[PDB]
Amino acid sequence: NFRFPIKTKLPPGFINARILRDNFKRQQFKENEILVKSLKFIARNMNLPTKLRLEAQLKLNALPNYMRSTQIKNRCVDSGHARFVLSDFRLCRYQFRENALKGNLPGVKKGIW
Amino acid sequence: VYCQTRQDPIQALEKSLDELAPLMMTKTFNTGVAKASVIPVPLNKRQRNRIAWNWIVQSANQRVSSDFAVRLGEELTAIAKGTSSAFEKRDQIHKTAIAHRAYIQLK
Amino acid sequence: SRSVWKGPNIVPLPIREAMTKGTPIRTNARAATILPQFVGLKFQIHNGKEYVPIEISEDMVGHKLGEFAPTRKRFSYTQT
Amino acid sequence: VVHILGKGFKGKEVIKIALASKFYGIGKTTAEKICSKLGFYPWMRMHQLSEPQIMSIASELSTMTIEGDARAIVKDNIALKRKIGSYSGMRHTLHLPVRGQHTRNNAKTARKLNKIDRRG
RNA sequence: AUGACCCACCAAU
RNA sequence: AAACUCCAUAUAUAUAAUUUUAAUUAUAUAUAAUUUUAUAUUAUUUAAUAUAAAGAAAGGAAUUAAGACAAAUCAUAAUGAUCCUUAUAAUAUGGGUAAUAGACGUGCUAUAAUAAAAUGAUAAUAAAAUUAUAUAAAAUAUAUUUAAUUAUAUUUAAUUAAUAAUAUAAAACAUUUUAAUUUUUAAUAUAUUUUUUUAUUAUAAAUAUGAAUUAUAAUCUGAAAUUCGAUUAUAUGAAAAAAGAAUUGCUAGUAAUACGUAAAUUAGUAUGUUACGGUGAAUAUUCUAACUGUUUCGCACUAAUCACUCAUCACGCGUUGAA
Repeated sequence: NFRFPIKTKLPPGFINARILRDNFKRQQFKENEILVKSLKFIARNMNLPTKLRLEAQLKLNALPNYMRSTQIKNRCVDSGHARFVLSDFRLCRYQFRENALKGNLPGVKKGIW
Repeated sequence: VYCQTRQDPIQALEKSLDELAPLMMTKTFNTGVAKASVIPVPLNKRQRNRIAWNWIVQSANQRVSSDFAVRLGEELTAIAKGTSSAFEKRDQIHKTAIAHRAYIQLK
Repeated sequence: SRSVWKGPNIVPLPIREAMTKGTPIRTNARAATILPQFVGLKFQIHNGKEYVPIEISEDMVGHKLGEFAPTRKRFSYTQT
Repeated sequence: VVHILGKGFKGKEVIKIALASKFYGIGKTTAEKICSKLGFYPWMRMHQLSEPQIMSIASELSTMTIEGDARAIVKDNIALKRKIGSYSGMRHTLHLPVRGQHTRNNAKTARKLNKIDRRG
């Protein structure tokens, strides 16, 4: 059926296979984050019995990779680059310079000070 | 320094510097290398004392105290009495200038 | 998950059925404290390309499946 | 200062750490209160030790585990996993980063000491 | 583009 | 090029009800200097060197032209041409990028007294920066007996920022120590050095430096530290005696600093990157050498001296001589 296990809309603007993978994880984890938090609280509350806790720790290990944010890497929304990615503009060491110098980024120019 | 010999320490130090710092020297300019000539070089005030102070710190690393701050004073007191091997140092230098006086760039 | 609490690592495993015949269960996961509960069987461990067959020992306890399954091969020599 | 526990020490040498030095089974905190139980005024040197006192000193070290006696315990802990399938055992036996450090370059240290009976 | 090569340093009027 | 520009500096105006309090500030603006005035030597109609006198007067940054190196990038992106579409395209799990004989470059930490470590609660003293993909204060428990410090855990106060948090800046300063060092002590007495003196007996090259390193336990983050992270406690304590030929940065708030500080990238780790401030220098222009612009002379070179060019020898192959 859909390439990704669960059908997902496509990220507006620049689209990349690595971006699609990251975007897929973002969409899935966003919804699963609540469950991720629920079950982890379960496993970590000593105030409980070991078994209920274990059952949970285990399910987590079983939860699919997309159910994680550690797996989501900051990637330039415009150039699909995951290296030197400033998060203030969600860009990169180049698209920034480019956008900032060109003036695409308002109030962002050169540190002449 | 003052204590071991009760007279103005700064003045005594200045005198010691004046005594020790040679008034001139001899740099070794290249001039198409070959046989580089040795011509006496005049040494500025801060230039003169700089050499004198070294001959002293170098002589303060031969003392005993585990505090250079004051191994300096004793050397300084020693110099006052007239005991800093440096004097000879000066003498040789000057001598190496007496000769090599001829090479003087201009009168 | 290395701590007195949160001890230790539960990696879902066919140990149950394995505990019957003992079939070396291809536990490709290779990332779990050797379970101190069943502590005893035989299985192969994916060393990147091949799963090395090993069983359980009187040393293999906290030691994680991977610690027994070497990946990179040994170094060699210069040019001659 | 004398033949205390065989390999003794020297005078002027405050005992507290002196023990941490010569002795291998004891060091730092262990040596510190080791004097505390024997109650010797701190900052006290070896020369001042009243021989009879050393006697207590000796017994004290016998009580806990000192000398290469423990060298072996680790030697065995090493041989342990080593004897099992243990990356370490390879790293340790081959003389290579047992702490997974810079095998590629800075590894001479490992090669120098890391070995079956490491602590040599 | 044709296009695998480069070789010598000695001291003054 | 310079100049305008930005930071920064002097003053001046406006704003802040002086509880966002730092009014010693923060900005918005305006002026200011690429300093000027005067005399005296020199020179030749008026420049330089000294002197004074008026002002606060002083820096950094950004901007690096044309061209060339067919310099770097087809992995920021994008695109031509060419090559694959059941695989050179997409996904999951594990592995790898962390492998190590040797070699190089760059750092860090080092080798102890013109230097290192505890300690300093009327908290000596800062700027810059962060905090709705959060910082996380007081305490509270443990490591540990007091307490402090240090590291984790419990609960989240306040603050989404001139408000509260990271965060009491640290170095300097003071006192205490400190191997070798027999320069020590510790038992005596000795006494107008008392934290000290002196007489006597004793006190047999890696240390209390160095933390590479090795075990065990413990803690963070996250499903998950095993190849492979971080932290601490108890242990371990190699190498290292200022480092050959050789070579690197820096000319003033710069270098140096065992001076700390912050941010970005982090679920998580900086010996790196980018910024901030504290303390704060010597040395100098006179030689060669190298790179550049201005010029001389020469020039057989011109993808230009990393040019170009010459003869022998050695290889293979023509023609034409002697005999």
